[PDB]
Amino acid sequence: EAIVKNYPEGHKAAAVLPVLDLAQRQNGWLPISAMNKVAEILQVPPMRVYEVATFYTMYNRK
Amino acid sequence: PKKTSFGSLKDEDRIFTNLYGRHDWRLKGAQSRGDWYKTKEILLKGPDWILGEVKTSGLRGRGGAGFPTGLKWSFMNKPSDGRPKYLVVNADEGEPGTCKDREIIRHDPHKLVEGCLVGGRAMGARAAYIYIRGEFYNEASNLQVAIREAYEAGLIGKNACGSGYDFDVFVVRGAGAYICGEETALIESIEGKQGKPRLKPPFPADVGVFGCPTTVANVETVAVSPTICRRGGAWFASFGRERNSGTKLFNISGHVNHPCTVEEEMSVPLKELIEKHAGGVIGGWDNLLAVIPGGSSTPLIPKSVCETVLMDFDALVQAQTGLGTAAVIVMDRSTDIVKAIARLIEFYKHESCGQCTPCREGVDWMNKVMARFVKGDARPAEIDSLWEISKQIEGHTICALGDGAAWPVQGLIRHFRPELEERMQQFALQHQ
Amino acid sequence: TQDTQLIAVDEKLDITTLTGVPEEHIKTRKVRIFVPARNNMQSGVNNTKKWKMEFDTRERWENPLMGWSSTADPLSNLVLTFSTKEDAVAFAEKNGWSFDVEERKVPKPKSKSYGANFSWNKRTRVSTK
Ligand SMILES: Cc1cc2nc3c(=O)[nH]c(=O)nc-3n(C[C@H](O)[C@H](O)[C@H](O)COP(=O)(O)O)c2cc1C
Ligand code: SF4
Repeated sequence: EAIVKNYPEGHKAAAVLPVLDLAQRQNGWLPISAMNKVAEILQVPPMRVYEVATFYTMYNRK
Repeated sequence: PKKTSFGSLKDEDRIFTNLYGRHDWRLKGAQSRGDWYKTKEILLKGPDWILGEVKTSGLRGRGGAGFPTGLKWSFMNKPSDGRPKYLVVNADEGEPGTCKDREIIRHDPHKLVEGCLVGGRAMGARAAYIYIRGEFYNEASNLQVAIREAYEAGLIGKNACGSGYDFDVFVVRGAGAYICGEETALIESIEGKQGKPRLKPPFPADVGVFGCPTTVANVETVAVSPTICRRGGAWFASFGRERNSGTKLFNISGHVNHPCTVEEEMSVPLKELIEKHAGGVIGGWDNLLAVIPGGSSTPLIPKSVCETVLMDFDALVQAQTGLGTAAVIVMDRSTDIVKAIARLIEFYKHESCGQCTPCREGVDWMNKVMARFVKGDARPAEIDSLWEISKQIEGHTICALGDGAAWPVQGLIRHFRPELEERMQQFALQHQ
Repeated sequence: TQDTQLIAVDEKLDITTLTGVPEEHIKTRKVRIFVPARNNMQSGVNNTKKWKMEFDTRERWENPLMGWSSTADPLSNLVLTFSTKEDAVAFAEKNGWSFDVEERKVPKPKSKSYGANFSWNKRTRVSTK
């Protein structure tokens, strides 16, 4: 919630990277369920979260 | 009257006085070191005066390209059409050899915060977005501690410094991409997409992050500004030569007795830097093989060129290289230069975002070719092909990563073709 | 305009009796005058520039021996090309072929803006690139 309010209304897809990083810092890595959870929380398409997961090398998809 | 040897900067005229973190980096220490001094007056002088002093200083981009800062920041002087305006400080620091931004964000973070305030006021921006690389977790946390103190002291936020200006500073960590140092790729990484750069004819000053007018600036460019506005602008211009003005942070790494980060007056001879600050190359200056002057994108120069070169944009452009980020990576004569340049090309292959055909396919192609060049498994008629392929990537990509991959190859082919052909002939002799 | 013994003639040119075409393949045929559509598989527009005259397709059956496609239509493959619609209709009229001609369909001009992909408050903003 604190992360989401850092960006203007109508542009909260700008929080995919830090929310995914929080998912990784809690779980340890990113199972596909975490990607789907982030997509649900930000109402972005899951494929958009998949792209960010597979593009940035700091995301542990294993 | 005029200077002819631009070196031996004193401690008094050094901007980043807490460069080694030997003094307090928090607000109390930063204030005693001159920070956040009369910032209300600097803001009240107005954006026009701040931009005028940034132009007077002749300051250029400290994150590579080196575009003049005052002119770039003035693209935001236009009136508002309803959309917000943002300052986006670039703290990605992905360039190999470069670790200068890392040193400000953790040992002088209040410099960065107050530079954000002064610049954003100059561009008339409501908030600053500092995009730091995700690998700098401790530096990002130090920066956010500094931001918290600036907020609690009333220097940022509502009625910032007593000027009536409302300014916010948000830190947004990266997630492991070097392409996210590129300004528009950084913008789109802030917006929660893949870090792919945008086509430029829509400029960030019109359509930037969230589609709003933005200026993307390097950490050092932003951080020097409060000292630029508070010290005179003419004072900054009295350092270095014309055009390329001021002082710069230098990262000396590689085959050096004392690899270090130092602040030296601009237009300093590379020799003076390497010997006085870095302690010289191991084995002495006779043992010098190349030196890469401005980070991995800038092509190497040989010892002959590096013998009497000056460290500024124009002097290094004369030497068929660039100043880049002022990250000098020196190599002694015990170095496989083909292996080093192949390693750099491999880095660029690993960092290509894959969006556009020339970078995506050609940098991979050049990595494949350069890997062979280390073994000698090639014919000498492939060197000219490598040159032509690099020129096919250069000037044909969306962003400058293709250019910064093609340039190390060209700088290797330009000064070390005999070594490449010697390796190829040795391989031909071993494998009949 | 020249000494050729200019003789008055009607402006309904009819060369059907001189073409040698059998009478069945004049009155009963129906030609189509059109600019061919762009093949949607490619984005090249170089085949949509000239006017075409094609005859109506007749029966093709299967050859009992080999299973080939047989025909009794001499005009199954006849395709004429023209620079303008007017030339095609004049050629069809003097040859006595009933025709239907359709207007050339060209792409309408479109407003392309790369900067729209990053709109601050419009739906034209893209979620991926
Ligand atoms: C591949 C690539 C990586 C870059 N990385 C950085 C970086 O880490 N830090 C930076 O300040 N500029 C970086 N830049 C340069 C920026 O795109 C931009 O030109 C600069 O930040 C503008 O601010 P300045 O004029 O103050 O340098 C990079 C450029 C490219 C093409
Ligand atoms: S040059 Fe490389 S990194 Fe830059 S946009 Fe093209 S493919 Fe991506």
